[PDB]
Amino acid sequence: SGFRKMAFPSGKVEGCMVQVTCGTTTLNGLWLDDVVYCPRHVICTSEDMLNPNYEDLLIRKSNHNFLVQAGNVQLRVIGHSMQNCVLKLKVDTANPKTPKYKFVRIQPGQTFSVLACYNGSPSGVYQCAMRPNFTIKGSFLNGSAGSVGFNIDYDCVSFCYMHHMELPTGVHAGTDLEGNFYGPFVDRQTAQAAGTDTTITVNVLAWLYAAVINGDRWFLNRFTTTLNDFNLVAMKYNYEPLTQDHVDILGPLSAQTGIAVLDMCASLKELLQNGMNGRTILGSALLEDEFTPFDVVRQCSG
Amino acid sequence: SGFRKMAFPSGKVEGCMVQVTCGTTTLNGLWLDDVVYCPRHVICTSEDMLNPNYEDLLIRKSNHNFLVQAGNVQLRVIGHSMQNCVLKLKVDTANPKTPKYKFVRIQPGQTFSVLACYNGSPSGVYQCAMRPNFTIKGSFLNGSAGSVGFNIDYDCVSFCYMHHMELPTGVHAGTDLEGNFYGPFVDRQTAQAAGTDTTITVNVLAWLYAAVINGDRWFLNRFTTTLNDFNLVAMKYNYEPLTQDHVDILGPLSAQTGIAVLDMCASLKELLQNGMNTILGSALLEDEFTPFDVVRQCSG
Amino acid sequence: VKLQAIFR
Amino acid sequence: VKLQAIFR
Repeated sequence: SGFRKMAFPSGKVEGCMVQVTCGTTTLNGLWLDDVVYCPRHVICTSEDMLNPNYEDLLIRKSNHNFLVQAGNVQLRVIGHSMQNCVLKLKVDTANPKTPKYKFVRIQPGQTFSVLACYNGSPSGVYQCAMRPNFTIKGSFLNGSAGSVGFNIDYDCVSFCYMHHMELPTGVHAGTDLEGNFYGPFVDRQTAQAAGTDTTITVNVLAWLYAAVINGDRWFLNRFTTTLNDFNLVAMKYNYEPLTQDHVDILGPLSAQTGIAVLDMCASLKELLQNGMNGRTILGSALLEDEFTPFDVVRQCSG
Repeated sequence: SGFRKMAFPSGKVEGCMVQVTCGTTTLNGLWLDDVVYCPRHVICTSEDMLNPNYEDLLIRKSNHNFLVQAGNVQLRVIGHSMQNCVLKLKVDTANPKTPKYKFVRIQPGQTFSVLACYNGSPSGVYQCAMRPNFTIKGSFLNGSAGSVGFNIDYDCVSFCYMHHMELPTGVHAGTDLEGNFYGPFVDRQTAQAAGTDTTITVNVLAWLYAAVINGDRWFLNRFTTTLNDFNLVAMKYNYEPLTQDHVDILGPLSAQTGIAVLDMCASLKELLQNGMNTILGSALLEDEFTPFDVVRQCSG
Repeated sequence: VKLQAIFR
Repeated sequence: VKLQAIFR
C-alpha cells in the first residue's frame, strides 16, 4: 500500500555520466558506447552566448579542445559532430557499463526520471513530467546541463530528455537525445518565455484512482456526465481536452476500481467548483497532475 | 533554481541488493562484504506469523536452508546468526560492488532515500522521512521486505533503515541495520497501531526558507518575535518542540535569507489558523524536507 | 498488519 | 533565460 513519487533506479545512468570541458565552460556528458552526448553550448563562452553561431564554433574547435573525464580516466576524443542542439564526441574507449538503451521523444504529460549531475558526478534523482507548455519543473543549478531524463523498462533505459537551460520563471527546458528541443525554445540567452501551461487531465484522473486504492474516496459521487459536457467544463478551467484514447488508457484503472471513467470526470468536475474544504487527497491539498496512468499501475499494482 | 523532493543516486546501493529465500518465504537482502542482511521473518511461514518463535525456528534451520540469489550467481551460505530482528548470512564471496558504508540509527524527522526492491531487484527510489510516531509514509507491496533506507555523504552510504511490515493505516515500520525496530513495533502479525502523528517543526521551517529562495513570496507577512512566542502555537497544532541545538542548524538558512531563525518563526503563527490565503505546488507546510535537504538543493 | 515478505 | 553550464 501507499502512493509516492517514485523515480527509476538511477544505477544504469550513473555509469554513463561524464564531464565534458571546452575551454572554461563545463557541463555533463552522457557516455554511451564510444559516443558522448552533451549540450552544444559547452563550446560557447560567457561573451558569445547572447547571439551565438554554433556551426562555426564547432569548426573553430578540434578534437583536442574537448576534455572528457570519466572519474579518473581522461577519454581521448577521436571525433566530433553536431546534431541539432547537442554535441556527439566519439571517444577511443567504449563505456563498459553501457546498458541496453534507446532514444525516444516523449509527448507532453509523460513522465521520466531526472538524474541531476554536476561536474559529471550524479547528485540526485527525481520524477519529472513533460508539461503541455513543453517545460519541466525541475531542480537545476549552474553546471547541470547534460543531465538526462530516462525511463527504465526491465533493463532498457529509454533516454528522452537532456537538460540545457532555465527559463526566467523558474522552469527548465531541454532537448531529446537527438538535439531537438521540447517547445519553441532555442539554446541562446535571448528573451524567451514559456507559453501558458495547462493541466494534464489523465494524470489527475489516474492520481484520483490511486487515492481510491489507498482509501481516499470522499471526492467520489453519484453524478455521471458526458465527455463533451465534462470538456465544456474542462476547457473552462482549461484542463487539457480529454480524448477517447485518454478514456481508453484509464480503463485498466477503472476496471480495478469498478468506477467508470465518466463517473470520475464528474468527481473531477465537482472538485473544481467546491474545492477541498480543508480535506487532503493522498496527503496533498491540491490536484497532482505529475502522475501517469502507467506510474499508478506500476506502484499500486504488481 | 527550483525545489523538488529528490533522492540520492541509488547506484551504489543497487549493487548490494540480493534475494533471500528460506523454504518458500522470500524477501530482499543487503549484501555487504561477505555478510547478507535481511529481516528475520523469512524463516517464518504463512502459519508461523501470529506467534513466531524466531529463536526456535532458527534452531531448526541449517546453512543450506538459506538461498541467496545475487543475479546469476547463487551465493553459498556458510554461516548464519540472528541479531534482534535481522539475519546475518555469512557467504563465501565478498561483494565486489561494496561501497564505503556505515550503519547509523536516525532520529525522528531525519530523511533518507528508500530503494524499493522486489526479489533482490531494485524497483524504485524515493525520499522518506522518519515520522515522529516512528513510522514512514512510503510505498511498499508484498515482497518489499529487505528494502533499505540510506543517506549518501561523498562515498559513504549510511544505512539507517530496513523495511519489515506495513501497518493497517497504510504506513510502514522497520528496523535499523542492527535489528532494533523504530518504535514499539514487533515482527508479529498482531494488531499493532502507531501513535498519533505530530508535525516535524524544524522541517517545515526549512521548507519555509526554500520558498523565499526559489521564488514564492506572496505569503510573506510582517512580524518579528522571540523564542517563547514559538511555543505559544506549537502544542495546540501538534507541532514538535523546538530545541536550542536546532536553531543553530537553521542558522545558515536564516543568514542567507536575511531573515533570522526567530524572525521566520513569527510567520508560523498566522499561517496555522487561516492557512496561506500555492507554495512550491503545496498548499500545506511540508515537513518532509530537512534543513540539510534544503542546503543541498537550494544553496549548494 | 502485514509482514511484507512473499509467503507461498 | 540562463544556460545552465558553468562558465568561467
